[PDB]
Amino acid sequence: GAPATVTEQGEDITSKKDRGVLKIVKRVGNGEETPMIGDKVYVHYKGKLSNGKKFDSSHDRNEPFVFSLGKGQVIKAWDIGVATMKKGEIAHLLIKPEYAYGSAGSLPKIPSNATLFFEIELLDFKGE
Ligand SMILES: COc1cc2cc(OC)c1OCCOC[C@H](C)OC(=O)[C@@H]1CCCCN1C(=O)[C@H]2C1CCCCC1
Repeated sequence: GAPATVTEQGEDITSKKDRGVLKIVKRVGNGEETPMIGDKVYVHYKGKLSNGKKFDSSHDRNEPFVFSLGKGQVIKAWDIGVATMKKGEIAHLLIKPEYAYGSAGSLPKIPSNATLFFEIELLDFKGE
C-alpha cells in the first residue's frame, strides 16, 4: 500500500538527492503557482508512522492545519514537500528520520529514527 508505493515510485524532492523526502502526486491541483517561502498555507492531512502503528489527521480537530511555509514551524519534509504543491493538489510523502524527528525522535508520539507517511491536500496559500 501507499508507503511502499512511494518507496518504489516516488520522486526524490530533496536538494541533496538523498531520498529523504519522496513524493507522489495523487490528484492534480489548479494553475501553476506553488507557494513561496513565507506564505501562510492551509492543508488537510492524514499521517502515520510508516510502521502503521500510530495515525493522525487534521480531521480529528475538525478544521484545516495552518502554518507559515519554510519558517520551520513544521518538520523539514513539510517545508520541502508543501513548497512543491499546487492549490487543490493531493500528494503522498514518505519521509526519512533526517527530514522529520531524527535519531532523537519526539516521545512519546515519535520514536527514534522513525519513517513517516503523509497524505496532504493543499487547500490554499496566502502571501502573509
Ligand atoms: C511530535 O508532535 C506531534 C506530531 C504530529 C502531530 C501532533 O499533534 C497534532 C504532534 O504534537 C504536537 C506538535 O506538532 C509537531 C509538529 C508541528 O508536527 C509536524 O511538524 C508534523 C507535520 C504537520 C502535522 C503534524 N506532524 C506530525 O509529525 C504529527 C505525527 C503524529 C503521529 C503520526 C505521524 C504524524
